[PDB]
Amino acid sequence: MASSADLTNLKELLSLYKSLRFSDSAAIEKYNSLVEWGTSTYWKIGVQKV
Amino acid sequence: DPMNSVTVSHAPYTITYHDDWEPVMSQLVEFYNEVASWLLRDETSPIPDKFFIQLKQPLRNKRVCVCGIDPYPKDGTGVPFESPNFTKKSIKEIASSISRLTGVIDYKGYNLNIIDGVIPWNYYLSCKLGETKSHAIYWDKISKLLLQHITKHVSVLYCLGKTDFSNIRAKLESPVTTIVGYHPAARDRQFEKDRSFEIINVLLELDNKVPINWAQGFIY
DNA sequence: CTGTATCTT
DNA sequence: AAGATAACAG
Ligand SMILES: O=c1cc[nH]c(=O)[nH]1
Repeated sequence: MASSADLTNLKELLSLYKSLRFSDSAAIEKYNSLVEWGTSTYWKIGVQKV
Repeated sequence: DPMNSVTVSHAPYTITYHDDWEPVMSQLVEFYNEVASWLLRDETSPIPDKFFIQLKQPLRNKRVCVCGIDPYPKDGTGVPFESPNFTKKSIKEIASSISRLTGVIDYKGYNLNIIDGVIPWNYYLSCKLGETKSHAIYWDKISKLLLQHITKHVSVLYCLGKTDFSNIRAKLESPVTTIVGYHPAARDRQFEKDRSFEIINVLLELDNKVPINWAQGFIY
């Protein structure tokens, strides 16, 4: 039901983990917000906030 | 050679296991002795010789646990979801979903227990014949002991059923990546919309692990 | 008909 | 905890 939108979010999180440059503040915001979302939704995930 | 035994009062008398399970076998024996008489009053799915066969699996090569509630109300084999026939609702839905995901369209069956990376698990190890969840009261403390043990080893835990697993975190000390989806036998058509198998592979990449190859599950 | 979980009172 | 609910196979 909601697992498609969960997938979409996780994909984007993974896309950002890969693309992300520390110099880009908007990416870090988006990424950190996805890591929070991901962490609280699945309890624990393999990546950290930066 | 990796396969130790241990003994218990009531049927099935011996339990064989693999070294990976050694830490839990003491409390398991203690616990199984306190309840076995009671649960054995009922005919069960699976039969008692099969309650523990999943203990012969190693854990150290496992990164995903796929966890159901309890055995099929009828004709459980002791391997979660396994239907030697390919007649049970639940493995059929799971097989469809993998089909959509992978492109494999011709298959005879599907089995979650022949997949590198994966341990299929049932939270409760038996039910009275024909009655889902009938033995939850007996398995309870044992269920919690084994799941906690399993989750020390794997990266991802995928629980099949919103009703029985919405409170699953309370069940475990120690956080582990945990996804709770609709059960395949849900009575609307909710498992057809579940994306959880993809979702596991994405989660696995995020923990720097190899994706599960779900195609390995098909029986041709 | 019965056999195979979810959600809201 | 109790009741209403859905759909599909057999
Ligand atoms: O083994 C099984 C079979 C059906 N449903 C489950 O949750 N587990």
